[PDB]
Amino acid sequence: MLTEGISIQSYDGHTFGALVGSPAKAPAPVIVIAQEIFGVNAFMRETVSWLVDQGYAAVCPDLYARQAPGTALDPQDERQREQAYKLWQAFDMEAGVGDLEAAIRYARHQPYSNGKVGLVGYSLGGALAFLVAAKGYVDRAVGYYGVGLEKQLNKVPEVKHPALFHMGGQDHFVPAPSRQLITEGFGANPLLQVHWYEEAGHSFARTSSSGYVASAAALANERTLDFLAPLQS
Repeated sequence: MLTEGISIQSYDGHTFGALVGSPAKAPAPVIVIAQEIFGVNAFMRETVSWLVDQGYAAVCPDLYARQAPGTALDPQDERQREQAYKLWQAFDMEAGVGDLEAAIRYARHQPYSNGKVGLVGYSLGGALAFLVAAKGYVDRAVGYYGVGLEKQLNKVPEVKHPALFHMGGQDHFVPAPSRQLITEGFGANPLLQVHWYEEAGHSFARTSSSGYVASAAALANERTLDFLAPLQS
């Protein structure tokens, strides 16, 4: 689902939609939410709702719009999961970061904005949150279980604003040696935080996942909220 009429123009002229939630009371900081591999779907709407309840506005851009506008896949449906994986494999990460940059600029100057912008991303969006943190586009970035973070550690010294990452200890994407590389690499830059949740794997913060873990979700989420709170007026 997207908010009808919302259109955001990217660097290269590509335009895309977004799901927007205006804040309960304005002005407010705006959080750009970077999707999982399933487009802008129920978990994205739930996350917009949550952040609005917590005193934010939120913008969730349609990052698959370069491939197919309006993708919103049910992660419990096998055939739709297959299409999600195909879209993820074809996904242009750099163009993703560019679209997020354009969403962040949009978020800065909406009527309801206090001018501060955060980013929270999950899975694919967690990977994108690290790349965005290296570019420095946002005031604060948060990633949940990005894939391949161990391959991006050359970017650690580029990070100039705070970023927070929540990783599942049982995430099959992240074997022990990768966790060690990430831990050591991140430790070099105190603007980065990474927490490991020993009893949780991928997708642990999404209730509809077979990998949902309520205790890990709740602790990660309260950490995210405490980390974003300084953006609030």
